[PDB]
Amino acid sequence: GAMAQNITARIGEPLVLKCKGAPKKPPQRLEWKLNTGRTEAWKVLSPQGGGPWDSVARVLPNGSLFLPAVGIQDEGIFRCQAMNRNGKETKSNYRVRVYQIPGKPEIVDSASELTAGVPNKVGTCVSEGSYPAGTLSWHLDGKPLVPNEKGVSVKEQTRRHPETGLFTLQSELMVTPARGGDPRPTFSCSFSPGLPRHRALRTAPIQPRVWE
Amino acid sequence: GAMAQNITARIGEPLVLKCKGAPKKPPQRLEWKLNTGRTEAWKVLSPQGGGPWDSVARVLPNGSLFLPAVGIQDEGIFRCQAMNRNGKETKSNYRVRVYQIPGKPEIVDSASELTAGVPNKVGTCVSEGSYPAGTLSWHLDGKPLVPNEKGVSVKEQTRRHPETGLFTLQSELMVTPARGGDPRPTFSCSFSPGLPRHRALRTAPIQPRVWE
Amino acid sequence: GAMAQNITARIGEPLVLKCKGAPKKPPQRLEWKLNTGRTEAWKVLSPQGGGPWDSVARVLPNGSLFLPAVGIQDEGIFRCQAMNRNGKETKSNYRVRVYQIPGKPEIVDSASELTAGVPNKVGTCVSEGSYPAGTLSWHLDGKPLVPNEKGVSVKEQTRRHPETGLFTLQSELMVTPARGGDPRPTFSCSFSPGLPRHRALRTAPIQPRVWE
Amino acid sequence: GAMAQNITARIGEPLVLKCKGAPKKPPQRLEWKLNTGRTEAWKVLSPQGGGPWDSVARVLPNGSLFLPAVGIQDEGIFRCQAMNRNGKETKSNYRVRVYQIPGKPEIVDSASELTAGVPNKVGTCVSEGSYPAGTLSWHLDGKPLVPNEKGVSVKEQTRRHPETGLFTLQSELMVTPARGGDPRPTFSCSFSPGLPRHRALRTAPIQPRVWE
Ligand SMILES: O=C(O)c1ccc(Oc2cccc(COc3cccc(-c4c(C(=O)O)[nH]c5ccccc45)c3)c2)cc1
Ligand SMILES: O=C(O)c1ccc(Oc2cccc(COc3cccc(-c4c(C(=O)O)[nH]c5ccccc45)c3)c2)cc1
Ligand SMILES: O=C(O)c1ccc(Oc2cccc(COc3cccc(-c4c(C(=O)O)[nH]c5ccccc45)c3)c2)cc1
Ligand SMILES: O=C(O)c1ccc(Oc2cccc(COc3cccc(-c4c(C(=O)O)[nH]c5ccccc45)c3)c2)cc1
Ligand SMILES: O=C(O)c1ccc(Oc2cccc(COc3cccc(-c4c(C(=O)O)[nH]c5ccccc45)c3)c2)cc1
Ligand SMILES: O=C(O)c1ccc(Oc2cccc(COc3cccc(-c4c(C(=O)O)[nH]c5ccccc45)c3)c2)cc1
Ligand SMILES: O=C(O)c1ccc(Oc2cccc(COc3cccc(-c4c(C(=O)O)[nH]c5ccccc45)c3)c2)cc1
Ligand SMILES: O=C(O)c1ccc(Oc2cccc(COc3cccc(-c4c(C(=O)O)[nH]c5ccccc45)c3)c2)cc1
Ligand SMILES: [Cl-]
Ligand SMILES: [Cl-]
Ligand SMILES: [Cl-]
Ligand SMILES: [Cl-]
Repeated sequence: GAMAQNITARIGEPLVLKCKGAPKKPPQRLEWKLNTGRTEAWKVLSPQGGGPWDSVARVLPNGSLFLPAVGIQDEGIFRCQAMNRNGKETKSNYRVRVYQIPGKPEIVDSASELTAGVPNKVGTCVSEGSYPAGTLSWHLDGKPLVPNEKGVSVKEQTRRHPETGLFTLQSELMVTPARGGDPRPTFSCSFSPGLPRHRALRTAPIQPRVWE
Repeated sequence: GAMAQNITARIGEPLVLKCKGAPKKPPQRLEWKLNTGRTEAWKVLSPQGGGPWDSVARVLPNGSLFLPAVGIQDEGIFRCQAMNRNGKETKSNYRVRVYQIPGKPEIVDSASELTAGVPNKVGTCVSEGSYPAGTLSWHLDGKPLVPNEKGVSVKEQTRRHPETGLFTLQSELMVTPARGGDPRPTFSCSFSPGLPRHRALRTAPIQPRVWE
Repeated sequence: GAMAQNITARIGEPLVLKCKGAPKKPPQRLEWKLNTGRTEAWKVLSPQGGGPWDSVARVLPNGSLFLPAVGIQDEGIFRCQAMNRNGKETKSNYRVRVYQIPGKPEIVDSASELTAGVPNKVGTCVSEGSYPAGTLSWHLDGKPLVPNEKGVSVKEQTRRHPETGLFTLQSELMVTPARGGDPRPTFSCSFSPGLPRHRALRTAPIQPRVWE
Repeated sequence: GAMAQNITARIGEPLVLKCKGAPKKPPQRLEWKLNTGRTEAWKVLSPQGGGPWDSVARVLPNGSLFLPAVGIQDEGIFRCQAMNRNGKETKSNYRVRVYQIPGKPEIVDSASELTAGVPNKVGTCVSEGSYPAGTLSWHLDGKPLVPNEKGVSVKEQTRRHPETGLFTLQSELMVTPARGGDPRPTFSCSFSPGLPRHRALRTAPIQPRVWE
């Protein structure tokens, strides 16, 4: 596509997109075009508005485009073209990516006892309500545990909420503790969001006992 | 995929899918699995049910799966595996395709006068509310008009309703009437549904006058 | 989207799209934009060309866009904007839909004997190499057989070729012949293409014997 | 979906997926099923193989599934079900995610001079050949620069190679340097892969002069 301003918009929240170059108040020669999950290719929106699109995205007095409550289908591209009172045309180009933050992740079915030298189920980490899916990962004593290295194995599951579309992730950790190791290790699980710069979320630790 | 029974399900209507081989009433060893626009790959549904899926698809006393109001995202594959009281396992495999019937098509901006030997805009046909999109076509004196043959031009547009997903189609017809032709031709437009065996819908005719 | 000329382009064949309004030969102020399965949103192509796109779509001396061999990923929208020597701007807007014609359909595993009053497997119809998928249907004595009416049942299967993407369809017909019926019925199967105005293809008939 | 082992497979490289529980050499009662970008829902692959799938994915003597050169369309789910010589059934479930590493990122059009207190174009960072797309970000003196905080502006562009599908990313940085700031700041750009635990790639720094 073209160069654009990246916009990250949280599901359910309003979004206001600026029409660069527009007169501050009507009358305004401006047009918005958007290609999102709602549209077949580009849809043009005008200041007068009208129709079912009024429920979804409407042009404000100052020419900005307003969505009262962003949803997954609003992901896409939003563009404005305006003329000011002199006649200079100005373009605005936005790439809108939608997200939701899940609840704090939780560990379920955690083991209280591990045996060294054999594979053990440590626990299952669960995260509910993310978009995009994101990923879960495990840590041992503040260091990331890497699947398929050093007796670590992980299995993963992804489900979607049937009405909201939001993701639930599950991650099952097994480890083979090394003989003569730490007898009270500390494990935890973290959720890493899909979009850049969004913060990770972490579970409470679990501290099994390891038997030599 | 595998062999399946094709099911066509109208948007907004209920759908009941039979679990072949299931005992007529509980207790029943049966499981439904579905992969639709709602799911990440396969989702398993059990007779006890539970959770958010209860709002969408639930197993009936006789083991059938019930959706109170089908939507676009229920398109996909629905399977049942049952054991009867003896131990015979029986599979059910359904490919569910969703549709909606648009309103009767309408011609707008129809021409009252055509000039022979030059291109004329005859009219614009509009169909609102279909799924899948379907197509519009034009007829002249009960015979199909073929675009880019014999001085016929057609342009087409597709839009989607922002909340329902249903399609609105527009088709603009231009013709160059042949000299010495019928002076009161009869044009009409038809909507052809996307799914097989669904009936076409037709507009009222228009009867312009052609000037030699 | 906007009004456009519909273009149907057969896979593997060349496609030439006209840039309306362009000067017949260089120099030409024209630009092509396309959004297809190959692109992230819109890609701009210029007369000078250059790069990997030269292998796929290149601007001709007369300003038309040339694709030497259309593929499934060329489905999408293709637009031109040209200025003539005076300064009139002219737009060209094309919606390109790709297709392939399968081989003639064939019936396999046809039954030689049917018993009246009980369900019988009549045969399996197979079509290989279509795009879009299209559909198969059955006929009895030159009339369409409707699944789930009058002792008819059909099961269907769709597969894709792993490298070409083209569809293979299979359709299994079972019928319960009515007692005292025609003792040498004639069945056949037809492939119906997905795009409008494309012709159906039909199998050779089969003529089982029916036993009262 | 179900619990699965996550597999990350580099485009163009071979992939071997183990059929857990299978006998070490024929005869083997095992079956692979896969749902990927190549398939319409599930495709079953058998030890005898055969057909066009032999070019893509074939079962080895030890029952593993072998793809000689993974492509984007092999993303998806791969399952095995085996019985050993005793009769024990064993399942294998793999979620295969494909990737490619881009070339080292490069800064182009870098500025030699910045003026403090006014917006300046610092440069454009480009990354070629990634899958999935991944993201670019900017750093100032070893700290991440956050768009739309403290006089920082970023615009982004994504394109796809028309034949390979791989992504090229561009990121244009503008900054308003703070008065009385460091007169020789150090900027750099980093590519962050889409999949977890894959390493970032970083550009050589640029060191413009800032004029008070
Ligand atoms: O679900 C729904 O129904 C729904 C959705 C969104 C929504 O919020 C809004 C979102 C955007 C904008 C607004 C104000 O728009 C207005 C109100 C009054 C005049 C105008 C308008 C102005 C001018 O602005 O003076 N110049 C114009 C020039 C040409 C044509 C129209 C205008 C715009 C309200 C409200 C309801
Ligand atoms: O911060 C920003 O907003 C921003 C960031 C980067 C940026 O680079 C670009 C420079 C030139 C072109 C482009 C893509 O084409 C664009 C972008 C925006 C509006 C339009 C546009 C055009 C028309 O042009 O025909 N008609 C329109 C009618 C209605 C609404 C929009 C348009 C086309 C992108 C432009 C703005
Ligand atoms: O507005 C909408 O679209 C919407 C409407 C309703 C809604 O909740 C439902 C969702 C799905 C299906 C249904 C009903 O089928 C149902 C639902 C629940 C139980 C039964 C049922 C009854 C009995 O009913 O006595 N005995 C049972 C015994 C065994 C198993 C089931 C039942 C039948 C209700 C969710 C959304
Ligand atoms: O009219 C019909 O319903 C019908 C039409 C054609 C037809 O051909 C087929 C024959 C065999 C297999 C298939 C696909 O696999 C299927 C089909 C249905 C259920 C299952 C299944 C299996 C499991 O098998 O492991 N576990 C399950 C657990 C829960 C729910 C379903 C299944 C697998 C299709 C079968 C039924
Ligand atoms: O796979 C591949 O590599 C491949 C793909 C497609 C292909 O066929 C073609 C497809 C389209 C066009 C052509 C001629 O283009 C040409 C040849 C010579 C000059 C120009 C050209 C002309 C002018 O035309 O005089 N004015 C121009 C004005 C500005 C910039 C360039 C030109 C165009 C060849 C050939 C190879
Ligand atoms: O037969 C036909 O070709 C045809 C059929 C219907 C038809 O209706 C339309 C009327 C107006 C607008 C539209 C969509 O927008 C279009 C259509 C075509 C080119 C452009 C365009 C614009 C720009 O406009 O900024 N810049 C461009 C730069 C490069 C290449 C194309 C464009 C925009 C469609 C137009 C032509
Ligand atoms: O350019 C490409 O991407 C491309 C490359 C190669 C190609 O054909 C192949 C496709 C998939 C896999 C392979 C090999 O694994 C294979 C293939 C065939 C047989 C065997 C094999 C051998 C034995 O080999 O002795 N004994 C066997 C005994 C039992 C089962 C298999 C084998 C191993 C070859 C298709 C495309
Ligand atoms: O490390 C691993 O491999 C692994 C990780 C997690 C894991 O959890 C699961 C436990 C049970 C079920 C599942 C999903 O269903 C699966 C998984 C694998 C094969 C099958 C399967 C079935 C059939 O079952 O009818 N027929 C088949 C025929 C051919 C090929 C595969 C199957 C079904 C997942 C299983 C294995
Ligand atoms: Cl799910
Ligand atoms: Cl639309
Ligand atoms: Cl397939
Ligand atoms: Cl692109």
